[PDB]
Amino acid sequence: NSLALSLTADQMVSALLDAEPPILYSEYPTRPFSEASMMGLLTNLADRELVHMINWAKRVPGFVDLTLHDQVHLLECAWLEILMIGLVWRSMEHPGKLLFAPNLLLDRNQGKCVEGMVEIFDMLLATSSRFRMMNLQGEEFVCLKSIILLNSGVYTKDHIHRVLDKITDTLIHLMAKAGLTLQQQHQRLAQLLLILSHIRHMSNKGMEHLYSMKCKNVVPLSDLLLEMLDAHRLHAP
Amino acid sequence: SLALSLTADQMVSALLDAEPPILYSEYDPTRPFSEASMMGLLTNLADRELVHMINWAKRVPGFVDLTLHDQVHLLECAWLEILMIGLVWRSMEHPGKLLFAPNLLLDRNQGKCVEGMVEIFDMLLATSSRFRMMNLQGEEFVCLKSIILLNSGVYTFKSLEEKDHIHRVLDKITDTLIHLMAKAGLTLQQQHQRLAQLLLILSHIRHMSNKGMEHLYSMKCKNVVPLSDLLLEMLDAHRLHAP
Amino acid sequence: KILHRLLQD
Amino acid sequence: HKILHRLLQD
Ligand SMILES: COc1ccccc1OS(=O)(=O)[C@@H]1C[C@@H]2O[C@H]1C(c1ccc(O)cc1)=C2c1ccc(O)cc1
Ligand SMILES: COc1ccccc1OS(=O)(=O)[C@@H]1C[C@@H]2O[C@H]1C(c1ccc(O)cc1)=C2c1ccc(O)cc1
Repeated sequence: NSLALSLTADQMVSALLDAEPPILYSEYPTRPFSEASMMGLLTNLADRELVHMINWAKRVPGFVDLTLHDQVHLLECAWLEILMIGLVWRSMEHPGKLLFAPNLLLDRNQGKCVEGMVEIFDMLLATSSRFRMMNLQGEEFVCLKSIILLNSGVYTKDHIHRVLDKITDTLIHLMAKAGLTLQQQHQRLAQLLLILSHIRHMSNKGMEHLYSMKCKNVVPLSDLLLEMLDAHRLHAP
Repeated sequence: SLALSLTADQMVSALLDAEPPILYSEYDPTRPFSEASMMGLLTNLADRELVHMINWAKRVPGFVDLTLHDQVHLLECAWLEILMIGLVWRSMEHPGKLLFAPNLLLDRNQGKCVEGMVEIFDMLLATSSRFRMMNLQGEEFVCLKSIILLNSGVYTFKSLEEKDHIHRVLDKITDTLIHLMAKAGLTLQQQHQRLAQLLLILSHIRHMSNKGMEHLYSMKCKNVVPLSDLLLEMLDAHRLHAP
Repeated sequence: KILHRLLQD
Repeated sequence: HKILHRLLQD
């Protein structure tokens, strides 16, 4: 039996808020306006965030109950989705900008510095705007991020699905606590979960660029980042 | 305005009535498979299905309220997801198999006839098995397929008014799913859990479409067999953004 | 576009 | 093997 299923709704929320990684800073010639400087800052940042993400995942209730192999698979599948939802979340209060770090706020004009990137920047901005207009709460955000981790590679069993149901229970618990009627609760649950399809889409589309040879060649990538990319390229044509 | 005034039952009846037919492939069990022949069968099938899909989309409540430009965009975005959800639906009661057509029933070993396809076939089989375990109902299926059509391209489009309308229609479809579950005797906790389970499957259908599309618009997959103009244009809507 | 045309019909 | 394998352990 997994401890996770025995947690109460409030306990699940507290566990997830406690597990939150910190918001990292970029390196401090700032304002990147070249393919190289942009890739340099973003890959450096992503690499550091990955270490925090791995340690965060271990603290997501139920993740620890998976085999090491299963844990590797979920993280390989979800890592870019998880970076992306984080980015969209912390960009909420900065309409029209993406807050990559407190000291790295980019607009779409900088998205053009790397070929293929501006389309994704635009999707991320749209997603941040959608979160802002839904008034997404931190409690809901951490539930969604945990659902991404558990859901994005589950289709290779019962355990992950029982945990996912518990997170669902936890989201509704949050909405009912916020005073939403039953109709509003199910409408909001659906609204949030449909955004996850968009986050998957953005990851698939960004990943396809990131594991291309051109994108791999811009700057030397860390061994860890290359391994996380290769996990997806494995299946590419 | 029609979409917003429909009751749940009227939404369901509208969606069921609008369902496309199940088409046949040109499969000949006396013409053993081959990368070429498999690709030919699937492309020919998909191509004919697209025509019915276009006419189905016109009957999805709220869809014709959109500008022509926006209708094109939604269909360009969602077409493979829509073909795929149809496939996994008709494949439910065929464990271990994909029912591409009543005369074309394939398993994973035949997915190996085309490089890169077996991985996608395994995902489709898993999704079908998921729908089977959940005992997905036809009424639920048509709701999910309409959600894919309205949702998949909504963030990649006055122009804001179109998004808002789409959001309201999506909310009505949610209302409709919940109504069906309540009608089926599910407890409220069961309703929300099942609603969530179905919507999470949409993320997987998105994933499958993106991974499949990436192979389909590769120069290799486009020169296995002559492709129809309509498919070429649907594929190109996605290739345009690829590296 | 053919899709554009078929939708317009 | 994979770095991720190592990082997931301790
Ligand atoms: C330079 O990246 C791209 C160039 C062209 C197309 C897609 C690209 O990637 S992308 O999906 O926009 C991606 C989304 C955003 O920008 C990229 C990126 C990133 C991530 C990893 C990497 O090794 C290279 C780039 C991001 C990112 C970084 C840190 C975060 O905490 C959150 C997001
Ligand atoms: C031959 O297709 C592929 C080869 C290699 C990798 C992915 C491929 O595509 S795929 O996602 O499996 C795709 C899923 C499944 O098989 C392929 C296919 C298809 C679709 C369009 C096309 O022009 C070529 C192939 C399918 C399909 C066809 C009709 C349906 O009603 C439903 C699904």
